[PDB]
Amino acid sequence: VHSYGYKSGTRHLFAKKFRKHGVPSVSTILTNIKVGDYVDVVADSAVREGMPHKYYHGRTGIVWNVTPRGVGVIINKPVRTRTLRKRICVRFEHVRKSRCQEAFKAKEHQFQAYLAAKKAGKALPPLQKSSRLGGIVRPKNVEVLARRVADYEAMVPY
Amino acid sequence: FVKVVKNKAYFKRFQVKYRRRREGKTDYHARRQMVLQDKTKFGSPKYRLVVRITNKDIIAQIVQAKIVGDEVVMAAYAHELPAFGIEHGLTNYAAAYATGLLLARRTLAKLGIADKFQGAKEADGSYSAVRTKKDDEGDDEERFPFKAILDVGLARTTTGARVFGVLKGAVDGGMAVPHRPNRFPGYNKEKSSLDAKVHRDRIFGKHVADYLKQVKEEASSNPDEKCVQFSKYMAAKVLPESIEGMYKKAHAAIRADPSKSLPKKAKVAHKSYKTKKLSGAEKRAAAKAKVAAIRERL
Amino acid sequence: SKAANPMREIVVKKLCINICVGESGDRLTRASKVLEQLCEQTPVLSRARLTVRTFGIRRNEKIAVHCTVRGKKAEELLEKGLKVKEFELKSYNFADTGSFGFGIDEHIDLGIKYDPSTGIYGMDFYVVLGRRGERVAHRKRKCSRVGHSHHVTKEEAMKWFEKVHDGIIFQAKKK
RNA sequence: CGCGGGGUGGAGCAGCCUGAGCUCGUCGGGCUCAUAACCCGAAGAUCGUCGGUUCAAAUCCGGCCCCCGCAACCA
RNA sequence: GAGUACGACCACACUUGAGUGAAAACACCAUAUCCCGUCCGAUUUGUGAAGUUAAGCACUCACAGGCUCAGUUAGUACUGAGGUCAGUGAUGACUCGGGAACCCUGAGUGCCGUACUCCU
RNA sequence: GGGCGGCAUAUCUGUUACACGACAACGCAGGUGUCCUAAGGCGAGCUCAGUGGGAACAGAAAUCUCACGUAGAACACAAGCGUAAAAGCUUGCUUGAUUAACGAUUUCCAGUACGAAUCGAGACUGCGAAAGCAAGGCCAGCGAUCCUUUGCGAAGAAUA
RNA sequence: AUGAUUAGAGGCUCGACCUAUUCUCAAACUUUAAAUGUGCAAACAAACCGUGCCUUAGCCAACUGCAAGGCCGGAAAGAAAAGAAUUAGAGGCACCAAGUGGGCCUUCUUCGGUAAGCGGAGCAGGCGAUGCGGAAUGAACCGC
Ligand SMILES: [K+]
Ligand SMILES: [Mg+2]
Ligand SMILES: [Mg+2]
Ligand SMILES: [Mg+2]
Ligand SMILES: [Mg+2]
Ligand SMILES: [Mg+2]
Ligand SMILES: [Mg+2]
Ligand SMILES: [Mg+2]
Ligand SMILES: [Mg+2]
Ligand SMILES: [Mg+2]
Ligand SMILES: [Mg+2]
Ligand SMILES: [Mg+2]
Ligand SMILES: [Mg+2]
Ligand SMILES: [Mg+2]
Ligand SMILES: [Mg+2]
Ligand SMILES: [Mg+2]
Ligand SMILES: [Mg+2]
Ligand SMILES: [Mg+2]
Ligand SMILES: [Mg+2]
Ligand code: NA
Ligand code: NA
Ligand code: NA
Repeated sequence: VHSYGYKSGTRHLFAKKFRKHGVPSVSTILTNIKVGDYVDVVADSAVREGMPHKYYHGRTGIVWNVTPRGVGVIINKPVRTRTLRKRICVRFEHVRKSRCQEAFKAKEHQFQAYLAAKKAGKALPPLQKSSRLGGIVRPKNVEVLARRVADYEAMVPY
Repeated sequence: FVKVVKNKAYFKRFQVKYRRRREGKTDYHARRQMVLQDKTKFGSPKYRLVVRITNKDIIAQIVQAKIVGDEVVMAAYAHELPAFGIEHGLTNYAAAYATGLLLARRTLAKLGIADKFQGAKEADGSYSAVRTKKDDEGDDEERFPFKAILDVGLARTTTGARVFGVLKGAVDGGMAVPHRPNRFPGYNKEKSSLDAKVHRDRIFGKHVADYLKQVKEEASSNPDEKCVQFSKYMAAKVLPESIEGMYKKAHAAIRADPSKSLPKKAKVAHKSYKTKKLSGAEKRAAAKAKVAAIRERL
Repeated sequence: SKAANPMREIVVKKLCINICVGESGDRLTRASKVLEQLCEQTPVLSRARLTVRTFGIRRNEKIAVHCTVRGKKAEELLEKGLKVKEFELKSYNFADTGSFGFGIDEHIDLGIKYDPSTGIYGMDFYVVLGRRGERVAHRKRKCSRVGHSHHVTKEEAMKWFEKVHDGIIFQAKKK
């Protein structure tokens, strides 16, 4: 019956998208990965070396070690009543730079720009208002909402 | 009739190759390995000595790869050799060696390490191991020369190919390109040895001179037969006994002033030649006109 | 105008001579010597792709010897083959790809001195017609497809045979 | 139903472990007045059926049509 | 407004026919003494420049096939939460939320880099 | 129930499995205790299965040739996945199927072993012009204590 | 696309073959693709700024570049505005041990079986261990 090999039950998980076959391109090779960066562990089924176990597919973690061909990623994994930090060794073709901190980095950079403008006397941008406030509405087209006889015939096929 | 392989389902499932693979320009399997380097280097600069030969010209470039696109650090062409005294044979082995020498001198000048790495002033056609971080050769403290790796694209890497002629020119100019002498002209595979004299002769164009001399005897023998081989050579009156000296002077001239190129005319708007695309509304109107014309006939 | 361009001149790309002995051994060796003498170049053997009981052939068994001839020797061999054929070919002998071919039953008729050892052999002549510029489909770098208008058609092949060899085409359907 | 074995020239039976044999029978000619016996010759398979693998299936692996056995126990 | 070399994305870039192509390129092309490789200088390698835009290549065209983005399909199919809801059941509707796909149809037919060159 | 049968007893692929991971049955469909000095490693060249047109014998089916051909072939096996200037085919050279300082880690999982894996570091190499690529044939093909048995601790140098 | 499947039509008296359709399907088929999910981040050992400094037997042809460990300063809506969280949120760390390791039921999902108060799973509740108030009566239903 069902067996428990390394790649058991990965028929759809470890497969290329339709019309998206092929080995990784130059952009992945030129990517710089540093210790401390956030990466997403996504297996590339066309490589088959350094390929992570199926559990770590689609997980995000912190790089703790970089080798000439490999990347060490720390991944949280719940076991029983605790969460373990598992250090998986993969090849660089199975890691992509994570954007989990993109919004926070933009928020920090926006704050520094606002602080610089305030300290330099530059006029601050206007503050967006709420769309949940009361107001007067002047309609341009008003229609009667009702159930018509033709609506019942329109839902009867054949 | 017969079954149509290239039907609609065939096109819907078809996956196109990379653009440069469809055009037959880039061996991406080799390109991936050339641009690959240890992840522990964290994207430190690495250069490819790109060598490409057309029917008329030799292109030698120092290329460093980026995600946005490759950057050409320095480029040299065999068509710029007339500025250094080579007016003929801009595709032979001698021109390949000079082009590699020209690229090496220009690159070292731009980096400011020329007059420190001078290479081999006199070409003897012999082999010497290049100094690279990989091979310490004793962990000496001398400054390592600028290093690039040879890229030959889809060219067949046979013994005596002009791509290795450009390689020999670049290394003699003071550049560090890892290589072994197995593909230099004059290398004997059975004896596993290099014949520096044969390599030097092809570097200075003796083979062209011997061939030019032999054709001139044939041309003298049969004047009534129109001669095409070396036609510009004879018309310019290039004696076979002056080719070696011409290339020697070219090497000295390249080393003396590498930045020299073909003279540029002192220079106007761009005259358009593109044919304007029709608009969708125009195309629908033309199709309707054809349909109406057929309707009028029927 | 465009068909009068000098690069559209139909030329003989190669002539392929094939002898299928189908048994391997001394007969194949003698056929190889006959072909080598005719073409003035060493031939290349062909092994059987499969095992067939009725033809007495086993897979990977050497069964045929063939050769490709180009240039002046190809034209000279073609004239010899057409002379044995009286410069008369059937319409169905011409493929839609512009090539044609015929067969010789005895190699003595090719002006070849018979030898009591080598014996007599029959051969297949196949001529591949083409134009300049077909290299773009066979080169390594930037290999592409030859334009549809540059191809040699069956009609042009028969016109070439009539005009350049004074040939006669019997319009017939193969039975 | 579970386990096992077997379908081969007209008959019985080998080969059943990839590249058809035995005896009898039948046909032709001899010997005899004739038949039998005897002597000289000849023909007869597509390996039960359907698929698969293999360059090649009586052969190897699957399902089917049948045939033949061993079991179907404790109450 | 273009070309060449290396390219990033890898069809809005592919496929099939048709037409057009300034300059410089690129390319066909000529050739086999030498380097080198083949049954064959076809491929490949070397050496060349008499010829051609005929092909490649580049642009444009097609109520073209695909492809890409939208609309439609449709608040439909399906679905998280709820009932001492309906129904003999099969199942269905309702309540608070989420919300597809094909067909069909509209528009589009590469884009962005480095270096050198043409127009100049 | 037990017996008979079978094996769901160690283990691999697809499905059951409900789009993370994980999940039962004597659920479903199939595999494993082998095989390979090449069927391992590397470089180069090449493109496969099939179609169509054409060529003495030659025919459905022998070989030659030219076009089309997104893989419809092939990769020792069962299956899934993956791969086209290859991961397939051919060939030239090879022994990276060696050694590897108790490095770290994944799968099972108690976060124990065992078996398979991943990323390294060092030695000596192979292939390649070079970037590089290899410490087997990706992922199934296997074994504790005790006992038996084999290899390594070469020669010579040190007043210790 | 891969498998399965019904029937006309058009091309090349039948048939075949090809072309575009048509009727109907898939746990071990899929271009597409939810709902519900699942991983990460959301400023106090952190991150951001400085032609700042020190060290390295690290990368790079070198370096003022890159990698790393620190030092000295700076700035900090302590996280604005836009629906822009909430908490009966004291976080972590050990030590020594018991009973249990026959389960059962139910809403939805779900496999074998004609089916079963039958066998077997998933998520979560419940009984077991628990009465009380209800459905006359009922371990599991309703309320609590
Ligand atoms: K003992
Ligand atoms: Mg699934
Ligand atoms: Mg998937
Ligand atoms: Mg290569
Ligand atoms: Mg011009
Ligand atoms: Mg040629
Ligand atoms: Mg053209
Ligand atoms: Mg034209
Ligand atoms: Mg269209
Ligand atoms: Mg789930
Ligand atoms: Mg799952
Ligand atoms: Mg390869
Ligand atoms: Mg350890
Ligand atoms: Mg293994
Ligand atoms: Mg294996
Ligand atoms: Mg392995
Ligand atoms: Mg999320
Ligand atoms: Mg706020
Ligand atoms: Mg009560
Ligand atoms: Na090593
Ligand atoms: Na043992
Ligand atoms: Na009840």
